[PDB]
Amino acid sequence: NYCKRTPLYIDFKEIGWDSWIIAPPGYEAYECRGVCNYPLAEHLTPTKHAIIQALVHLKNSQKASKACCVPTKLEPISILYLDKGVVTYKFKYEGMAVSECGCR
Amino acid sequence: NYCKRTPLYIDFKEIGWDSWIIAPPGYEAYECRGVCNYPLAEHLTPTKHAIIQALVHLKNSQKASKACCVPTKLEPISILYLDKGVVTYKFKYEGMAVSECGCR
Amino acid sequence: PPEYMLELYNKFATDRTSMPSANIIRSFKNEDLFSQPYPLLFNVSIPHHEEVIMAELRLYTLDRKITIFEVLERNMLVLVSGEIYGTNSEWETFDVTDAIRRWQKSGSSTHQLEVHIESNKHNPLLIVFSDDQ
Amino acid sequence: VDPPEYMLELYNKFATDRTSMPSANIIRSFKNEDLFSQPVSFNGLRKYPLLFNVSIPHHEEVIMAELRLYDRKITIFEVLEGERNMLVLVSGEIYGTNSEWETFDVTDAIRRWQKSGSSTHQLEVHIESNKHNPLLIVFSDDQ
Ligand SMILES: *[C@@H]1O[C@H](CO)[C@@H](O)[C@H](O)[C@H]1NC(C)=O
Ligand SMILES: *[C@@H]1O[C@H](CO)[C@@H](O)[C@H](O)[C@H]1NC(C)=O
Repeated sequence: NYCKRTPLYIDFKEIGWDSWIIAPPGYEAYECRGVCNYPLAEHLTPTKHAIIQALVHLKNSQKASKACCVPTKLEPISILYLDKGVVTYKFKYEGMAVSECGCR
Repeated sequence: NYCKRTPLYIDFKEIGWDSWIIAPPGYEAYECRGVCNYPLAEHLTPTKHAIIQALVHLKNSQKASKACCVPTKLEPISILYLDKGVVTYKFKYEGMAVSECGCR
Repeated sequence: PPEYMLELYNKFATDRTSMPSANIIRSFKNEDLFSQPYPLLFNVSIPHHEEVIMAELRLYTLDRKITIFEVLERNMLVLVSGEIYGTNSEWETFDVTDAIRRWQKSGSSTHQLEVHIESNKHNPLLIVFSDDQ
Repeated sequence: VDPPEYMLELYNKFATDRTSMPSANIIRSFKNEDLFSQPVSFNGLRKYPLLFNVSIPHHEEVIMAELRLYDRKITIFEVLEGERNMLVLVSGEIYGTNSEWETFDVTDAIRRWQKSGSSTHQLEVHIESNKHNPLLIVFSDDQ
């Protein structure tokens, strides 16, 4: 359906990142799934360019692609890991979880 | 091929925006076309979430979609237009043209 | 499409050596053209969060002193008054920034002025330069 | 035990108790690398050396730095290199009742090491009348 945030759990052993990440074993990162057809609702915080590109695609679908449903705001998580051999802990490891999706 | 900026001229009469936009009649807005397969090059400014989402999709597909090629930085253009009936001119009407693409 | 606003777009699109002092430039028209000498009337409306940088009143003249008042009801309030030159003068601008700034603070959006001279698509218009914060 | 139990305890402290957060965004634990030296102990005074492979990026605002050790007065030196030069980093006092781990403020010395090159630094601990390895903690923000 529409562009919205959907659940998505990432286990660090599945992607091989457990080699340098001590804790946690995983976290809920979510993802943005959906379509961005004109008109774009304002809750998706659509940019001016995303509005026009979606409008040009509505008339001529081969002149321009359609706006994509991507994360627009990311949240950090606490991570204990090994950085170059030193045990490092970041309380806010930025860019890990999705909090807001939107059309861009 | 890779995620990159492709040309795109937008004529305001084609999309019906010539009703309120006085000048210009159009402009080059560009767009972002391409794919974001792991690994994501650093010139695409990939977020940590875009890196992991592309990595989990590389190993286990259908668990997560692929990172999308969207504009990451937008530029303004000078626009003379009608705002609620008054002749308005903005030297920087923000968010109109693409300057940098990337994976998100 | 006033010639001034069109000429302002073409000025800053070709001469990239300079840019406007403000981001937003609005030009309000005079709606009292059914008169002969003369009064003026403007339908000004500007958001309150915008900082009015400057306001210019553009008049068309065919060395004397010109005074500009704000009608109130006659408790006339002087806004600006200078001695213009008559050497084939065409368009003359006068700073009415402070008058617009208190007009920006609520009040009736409709305003009426009057220009006095001392002993046609040239309809005068009022231009407001404002920044958006 | 590859992750020190302190760094593991820090993670569990702030994950369970979300009413508090670290004073800095980035916390590093530098282990001592001199595990073969024996403390010399005259009757009334004990001294032993330490080593640390410290490397803090120059674009980080170092907030705090604690040296974790263990009526006694402790003095912590830094040997800069007879021509050896011993600089007192902190002269603190402790209590004698089941103190277990005692912390010492060596933040000034760490900011000094950040402005200079990433090198190995050698310390000495003076006290007067495996898993317990002293470790140096460095708090810093990503400015
Ligand atoms: C420890 O310091 C040495 C130089 O004395 C350096 O080569 C090495 O990279 C450091 N340790 C680690 C884990 O990087
Ligand atoms: C002129 O001002 C009035 C308020 O007195 C307003 O209702 C009207 O919409 C304005 N004119 C235009 C063209 O907007």
